[PDB]
Amino acid sequence: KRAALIQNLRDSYTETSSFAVIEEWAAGTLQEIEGIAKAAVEAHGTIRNSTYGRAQAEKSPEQLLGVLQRYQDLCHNVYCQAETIRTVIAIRIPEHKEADNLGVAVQHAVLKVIDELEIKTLGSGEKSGSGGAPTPIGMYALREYLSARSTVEDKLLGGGSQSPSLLLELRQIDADFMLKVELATTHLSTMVRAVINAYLLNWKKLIQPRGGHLDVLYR
Amino acid sequence: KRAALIQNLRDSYTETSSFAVIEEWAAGTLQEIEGIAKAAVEAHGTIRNSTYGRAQAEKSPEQLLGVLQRYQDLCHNVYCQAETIRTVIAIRIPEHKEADNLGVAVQHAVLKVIDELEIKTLGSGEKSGSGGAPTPIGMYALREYLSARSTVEDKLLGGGSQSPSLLLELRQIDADFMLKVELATTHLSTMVRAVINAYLLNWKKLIQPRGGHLDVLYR
Amino acid sequence: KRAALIQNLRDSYTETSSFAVIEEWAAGTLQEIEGIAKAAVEAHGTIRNSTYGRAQAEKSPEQLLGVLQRYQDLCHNVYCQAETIRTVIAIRIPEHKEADNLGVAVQHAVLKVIDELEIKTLGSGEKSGSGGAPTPIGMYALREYLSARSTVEDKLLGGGSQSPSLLLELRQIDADFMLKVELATTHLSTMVRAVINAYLLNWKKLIQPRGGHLDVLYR
Amino acid sequence: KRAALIQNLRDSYTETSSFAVIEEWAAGTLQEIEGIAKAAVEAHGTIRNSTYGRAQAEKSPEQLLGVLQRYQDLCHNVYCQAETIRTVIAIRIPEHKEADNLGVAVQHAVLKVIDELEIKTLGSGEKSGSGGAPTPIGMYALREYLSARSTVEDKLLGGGSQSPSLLLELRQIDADFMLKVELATTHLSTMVRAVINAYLLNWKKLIQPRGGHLDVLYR
Amino acid sequence: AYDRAITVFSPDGRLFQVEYAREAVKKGSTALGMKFANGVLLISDKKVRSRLIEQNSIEKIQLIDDYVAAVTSGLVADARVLVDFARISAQQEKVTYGSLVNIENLVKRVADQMQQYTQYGGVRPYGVSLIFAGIDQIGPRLFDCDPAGTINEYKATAIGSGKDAVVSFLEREYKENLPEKEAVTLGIKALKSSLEEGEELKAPEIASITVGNKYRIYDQEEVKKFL
Amino acid sequence: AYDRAITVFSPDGRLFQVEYAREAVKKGSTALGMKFANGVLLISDKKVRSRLIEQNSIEKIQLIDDYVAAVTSGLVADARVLVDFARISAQQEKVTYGSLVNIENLVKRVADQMQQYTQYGGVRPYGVSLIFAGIDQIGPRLFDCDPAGTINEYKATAIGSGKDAVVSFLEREYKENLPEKEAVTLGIKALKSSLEEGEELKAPEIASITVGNKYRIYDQEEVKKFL
Amino acid sequence: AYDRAITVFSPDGRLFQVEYAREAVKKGSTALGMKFANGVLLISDKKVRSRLIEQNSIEKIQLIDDYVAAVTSGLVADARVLVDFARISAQQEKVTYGSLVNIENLVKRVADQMQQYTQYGGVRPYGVSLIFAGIDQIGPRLFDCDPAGTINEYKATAIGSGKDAVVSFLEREYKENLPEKEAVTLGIKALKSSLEEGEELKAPEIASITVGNKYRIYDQEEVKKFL
Amino acid sequence: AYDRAITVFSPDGRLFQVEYAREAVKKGSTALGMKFANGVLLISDKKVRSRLIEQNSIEKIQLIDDYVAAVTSGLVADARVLVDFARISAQQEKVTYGSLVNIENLVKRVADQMQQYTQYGGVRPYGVSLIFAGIDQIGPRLFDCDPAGTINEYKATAIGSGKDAVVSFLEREYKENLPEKEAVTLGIKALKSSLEEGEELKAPEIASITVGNKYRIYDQEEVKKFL
Amino acid sequence: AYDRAITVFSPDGRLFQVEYAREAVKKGSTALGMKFANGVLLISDKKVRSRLIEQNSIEKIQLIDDYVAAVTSGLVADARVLVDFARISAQQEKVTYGSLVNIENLVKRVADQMQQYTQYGGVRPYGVSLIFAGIDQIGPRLFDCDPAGTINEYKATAIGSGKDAVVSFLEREYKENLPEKEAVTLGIKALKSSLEEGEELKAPEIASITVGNKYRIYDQEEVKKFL
Repeated sequence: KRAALIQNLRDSYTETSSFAVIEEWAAGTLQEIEGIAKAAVEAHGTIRNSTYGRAQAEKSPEQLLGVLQRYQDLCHNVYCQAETIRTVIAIRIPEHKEADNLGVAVQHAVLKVIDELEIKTLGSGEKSGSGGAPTPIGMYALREYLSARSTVEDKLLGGGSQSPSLLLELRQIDADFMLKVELATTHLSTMVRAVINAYLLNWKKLIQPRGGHLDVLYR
Repeated sequence: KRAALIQNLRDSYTETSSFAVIEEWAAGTLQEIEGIAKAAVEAHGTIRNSTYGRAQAEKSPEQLLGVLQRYQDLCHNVYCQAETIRTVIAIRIPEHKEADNLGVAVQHAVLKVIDELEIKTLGSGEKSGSGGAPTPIGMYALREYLSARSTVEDKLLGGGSQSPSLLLELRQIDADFMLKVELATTHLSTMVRAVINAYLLNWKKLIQPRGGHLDVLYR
Repeated sequence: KRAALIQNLRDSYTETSSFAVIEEWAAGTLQEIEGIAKAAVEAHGTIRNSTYGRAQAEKSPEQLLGVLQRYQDLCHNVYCQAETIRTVIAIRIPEHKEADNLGVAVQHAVLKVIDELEIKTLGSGEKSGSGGAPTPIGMYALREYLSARSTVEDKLLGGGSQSPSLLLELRQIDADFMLKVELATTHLSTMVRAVINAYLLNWKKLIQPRGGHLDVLYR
Repeated sequence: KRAALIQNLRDSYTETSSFAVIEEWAAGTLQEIEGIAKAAVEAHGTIRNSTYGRAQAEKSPEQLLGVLQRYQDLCHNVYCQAETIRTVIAIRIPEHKEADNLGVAVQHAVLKVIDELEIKTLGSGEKSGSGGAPTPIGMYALREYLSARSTVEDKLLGGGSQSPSLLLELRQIDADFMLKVELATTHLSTMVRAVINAYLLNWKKLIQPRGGHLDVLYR
Repeated sequence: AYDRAITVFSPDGRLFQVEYAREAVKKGSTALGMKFANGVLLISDKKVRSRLIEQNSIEKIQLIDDYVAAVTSGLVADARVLVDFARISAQQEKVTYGSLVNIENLVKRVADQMQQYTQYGGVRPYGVSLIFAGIDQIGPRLFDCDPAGTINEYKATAIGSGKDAVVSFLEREYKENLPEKEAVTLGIKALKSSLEEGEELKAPEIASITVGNKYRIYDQEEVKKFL
Repeated sequence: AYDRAITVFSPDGRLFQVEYAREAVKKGSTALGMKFANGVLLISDKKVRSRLIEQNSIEKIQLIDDYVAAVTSGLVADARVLVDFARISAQQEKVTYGSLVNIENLVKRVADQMQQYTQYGGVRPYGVSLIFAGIDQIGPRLFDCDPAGTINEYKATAIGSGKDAVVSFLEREYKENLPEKEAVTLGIKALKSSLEEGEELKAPEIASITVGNKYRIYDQEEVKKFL
Repeated sequence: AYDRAITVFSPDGRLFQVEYAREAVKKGSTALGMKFANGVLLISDKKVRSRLIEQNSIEKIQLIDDYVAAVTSGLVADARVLVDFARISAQQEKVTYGSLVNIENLVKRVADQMQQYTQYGGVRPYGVSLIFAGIDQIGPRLFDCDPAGTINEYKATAIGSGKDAVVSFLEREYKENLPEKEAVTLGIKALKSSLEEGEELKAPEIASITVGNKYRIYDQEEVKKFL
Repeated sequence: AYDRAITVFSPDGRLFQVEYAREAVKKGSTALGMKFANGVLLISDKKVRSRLIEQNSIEKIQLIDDYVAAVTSGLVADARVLVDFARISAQQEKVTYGSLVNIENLVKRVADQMQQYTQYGGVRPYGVSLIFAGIDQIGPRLFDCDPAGTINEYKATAIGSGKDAVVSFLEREYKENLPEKEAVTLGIKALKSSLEEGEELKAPEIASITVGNKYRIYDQEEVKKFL
Repeated sequence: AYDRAITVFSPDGRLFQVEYAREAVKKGSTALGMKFANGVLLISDKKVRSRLIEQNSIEKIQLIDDYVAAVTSGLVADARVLVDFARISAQQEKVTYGSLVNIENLVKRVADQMQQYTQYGGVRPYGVSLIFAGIDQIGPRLFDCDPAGTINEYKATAIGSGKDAVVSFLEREYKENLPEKEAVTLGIKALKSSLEEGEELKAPEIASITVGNKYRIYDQEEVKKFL
């Protein structure tokens, strides 16, 4: 029976699951974002107070690898927790009608905001194809780091190259990608708090997209 | 005769076929997505608790190949089962009229949702051309894995390269593509449950796009 | 005389020609699509139950070449038969007016659907430029197969390369392109049956875009 | 005097010039398209019943060169003849007004259709940038043929390469570009007959975009 | 973008809203009639419905007098309002002239009423066509009044979904002054040749007048003869 | 884009706004009635509501006379305004003719009133259907009046959300001239077979007349018998 | 974007809705007339239709008096309403002045009526042009009244789909004071030269008056002479 | 796109504009009432406002007679216009029948007035619900009149923002024929259980009648007892 | 987006719809007039049309009295309705005051009539300008009334498509109190200098009054002198 399957979906992913995700975001996710931001702050200055040579092209900076990996695991957790709220809202989108879509538009708006969250949580290289906002790094932070660094390390190690701007470009890879991490954590703080606001003001229309007491009017 | 051919299409792909697809999605597909997600969870940590060398660039990780192949076969099955519902709805799109399109708009909306499902089930590399949501991997998961891995394996094996960021980039290929698999399974869970909701609430207007009792009004 | 040339077009490409195309689609084209789909099913498993070496990079798989060539000839025939219906509808688009376009909109809708058919029947590589649905292979199936395979065969034959992921990438080229063939045949089945529905419900407004008995009203 | 220059344009490119172009399209252009289509049919099978080696990478197929050159000269003639009708319509676009644009919209519609004709008559490589219909080859047929063939001939001649998929890719260049020629001739037949329909139904509003007998109403 | 108001013409000069009321007529069931040697008849197709329905109130043919009668096709609500207006106008004509002298301006009353609503905004037309038929001081009459109001005197017509096929038949088969029975069977063949394949003609209501006589409606078993 | 005004037809020739009022009727609870051997009854489903509600004012069945009664389905506001107009028109008919001679043009007053609002802009139709039933000079009557105004004399019908299922049942089970009790139990079975699975038929209001008698409403325990 | 209301001008200052009613006239069949030596005539093309149609009611020419007559082209509904208003207006002029003294303000009444609807919103114009012709106290008259209302006294004109070609012919061929027969044959040649190639002129209705005489309509065999 | 006019239904058949007036009622403060052993009362919540306001003119309860009274919720402007119309209709009923005989068609006057504005374009409905209560020739009465006009006789109800919670309480707690004091305290508990957490019930106005007596409003210190 | 209604101003504060009626005037042919030593004249250009047209009814100059006359430019329908209103208002002024005492409030009647339609929605203005001229108790008068209604007394003006060029000529050439003939020839030169190159001035209608005399229109051969 069809109503049994619909009820089987909705009892499985319910409002307390979505609000538990919102509680976890409102406390723990935000301080973890802030901790990774402060780690990026400290690592950026650790790179900044240094002058490099061939020896820094011979070993990868494990501290920077750890900061990138922490930000990557954070983005994975935030994406999956956002997909939880996406499923909770999307399994309560009602029958398609040409009217009565007041609370349906609330659902589409909140899903649009969560779309923005996860489109700036999912990863991307410099695509050079979009005219909108370039996405702060996302999932492929350590991937893009090691690729862009390994190109310069190949050019420096080989005889090697004699360009000093290549060596300072390696230095700028290090400092610039930590800078991108802290930019990304600031914007993710903004976006997560926006989504928390949107859910906590709209949850009634998110769960009940339309209220029916038609037996008062239609008898 | 034309009505014979229309009836031949509709009796061939009918509502019980589409709802059998919806039943298979509501039970088996979802637990298979979850099983591949847990396998990606375990394989990601198996990669994570390791440090690589030249020997890991000499043999392909058959466990990761199996996880990618399971996700690929899942995406193939979900695509074909979605195309079943697409055909069931699309062979019942009525005569094109400028009015009376209330249930026709329901059909276009549900086909639009199934479009989203299969556009994020079909595969794509990093296209770097779109401003919308970058598609989680899709059909070409094992293809993109082996291509991006074989480039780094060529660079590491050859004399070989001396870049340690290239070796850790190989490690990040392994961990990052399992991470992309588990991201993709979470989003496919969300999208499949959204399509199940849409069909189970809209099936009446999907099969009968307009109801006609005009002989009550027009005699 | 102008009416002579218009009548010369319409008597040449008429409704019985378009409906003969629809009859050929409703019987023979669909079972040929299904036969190529089952051949892709069998060839995919024939690839799947195998482990490759250097010897499989020395000879092209003539069975897979035959499956790709059958799908290519099918797409050519479906494109030309669709262009027949396109010409039949397009030589009956009436004088451009700002009103009376009820049946004209039916013609534009059916031409739009046939546009979708032939835009997913015509071929394309992975363009990485569009945000819409990536087109299943089309006309250039055997071309894209032999190009993407010949790149890996050059890399494997030359001394040759030592990447095992390159060898499994060749294997994945074989299995993945047969998989793309069977995906494409399923979607072409869906699209062909949609166009058959659209013609068989709309043919009256496709041939007569407007009916004129104005002498009843205007005398 | 200005009216003298306008009359000098319109007497130079007039309706009998445009209708002479339409007569030439209605007879000779269509049978020339069909003849090049049948030549592509025969050359495609001539390629198909063959197996290639190094010797076929040492001489260009002059028959295929002739078929491509015939299609190219046809596209040049069809483009220039379409530009004739474009000029005939465009030198009769009246004074820009916010109303009275009934026949002006007819002119914009017919110019839009001729735009479609010449945008699928003008040439293009595989651009991989558009989401619309990929253009069948156009003017650069022999150019794209010789470029894509000369790349594979360089790879085969040099020592030479040992990839058999490269040799069959050369074979597929030959068969596939003749196939593209016959696809393109079928679509050009459709488009030319659509433009012939559009002109022969709309020529009165194309030449007189508005009729003025205002002295009956305004005296 | 012009077929939204009753009061707007088009680049050709067409009133689409009136034409869509005429399309609303086309969804009603076929009804025909013709005059013959001293009198006129009417035939009306009825696809037989719910046996719960009292058959007295599904008759498309209606008596507007003992000496004028009509049949409708289109919207059933507007249809009944129209046959009411025809009855009331027959009574007003009969009280101002002592008798319904000529059927023609009964149908003029109905026609002007139906025409007026094809001209003023804030009102929609009637989606009904009517076929009047009777005997007057002149003799057998037969009109049709369409949604725009246009009336025309015929010797045979139909209305409804079959109308083109029935008038196509009568256009090549009808011969005037048939004795009543032969006329009826010709009209039955006319009604038969308007259905689609597989459809069997059920029992249609048929009624007639002769000069100097009143109305009568053939009951179902006198109808059953000509099946 | 045409279903916004009451006065605009469609490319098929449809009045969608009238059909949407007919859809507004469909959301009301099922109510049926039929005539039998000397008289007519009415049955009306009521899903039992708040015990704070005085039961005198949730009766879908309403007495428009001692000898005419009706039942509604649709908008409750328009429903009550309509049963008021039925009562007032019954009194006007009774004062101009000495008695309610025929039920038919009481329902014509109601029908013309409901029809008029399906034609003029700046007015919406009534989203209510009404089933009239009573005894006149002729005998047992049974009508239904829909939002467009269309009236039809039946031997059995329903209105409301069940209407198709109930008329489907009665279409294959109803036999005329049942003695009152047997008729009522047939109508109860009709009302039963329109609910969805799991729903238990609660107590419905039912009322009847016989020829020469007045109205009576079966009280809840005479109703309770046929459960 | 301005051709949607009757009450809105354009950047040139044009009333398109009025012009589209004038385009609606252009879809009607050609009808011409001229004055001659003591009298006026009228000619009207008719592509012969269904033999089921009583020929008495397809006459585009209509007698508004024994001494005024007219012919229409355009919408048939508006056409008949207009010839009705012409008749009633002739009767009102005749009762207030004892006789239809001059045809001119019969046509002024028709003209002012047709003009008024080209000015107020919520009303559409008449899509009909009318050609009046008769004898008064002054003599032979010949007018044309268009949708906007504009009247003009002519010595010859046409209306309808041919109008430009017929007035083009008469503009270079007509000579005044022809004896009736010669005039008619000139007008027949005028009507002939407005058809398209291959079309054969069927039998057109033609009627005339002379000074001091009443109306007569040439019957089909007196018409058949000039073929 | 259909919730813009009062005169347009929807694909379900809904009048959204009427429902939005019903939503405008929902923003008013809660007011309840019930009948008991020989009489009826009314309770109305008031969140105490500016001490500059004369308390005489913030009373949601208003005397429409010595023997009918009511309470509103919604727009305060429409609320006052409505209680004015209730008073004037009470006076008209009292002058035509000598006394307010039954409270029911006072509320019918108010109900028909409020319904009429839910039907005609160019008018919006009243965004107010009213609860009438009093003693007549019959006894204790208690109605509620909503924006669409719908009236229902109850034994207990509320209106306003709490309405669902209060009718939910009374739906499982109310027992009829309580002596006045016990009834009032039950209604106070009902009003209490509709507030949100942390909100303390301030002093609400409460008034009652018994059979044969006039009105009285409990002053603030008789109210202060039941806190 | 503001030039669609007659009742909406613009960010500058302009009434475009009125200005578009003024543009509709500009499409009419040029007509001028001036006063001189004891009297006023009028000149009106006419590009000679169909010889089938009776010349009596293409005169842009029209007699509104024996002692007031005018000329129009713009829409011919509105033009004729306006000269009708001028005539009727002249008769009303003459019956209430015994004689047309002063021309000024004849033109005030016409002006207030034309102004009123530039203010109310659902009405369009008149697309005509009028030039009045005559003799009163005061003497020679000469006005122009535009679509907005604005009237101004001049000593010379034009209207129509030439108006700017003619008033430009008269603005530097006109000298008052010319004897009639010299005045006419000056006005002919004015009318000449408004045409375009290659255009030959055909025969224009010209008419005049002197103080104490009635009207006269120069016939075509007295006009032919000044060519």
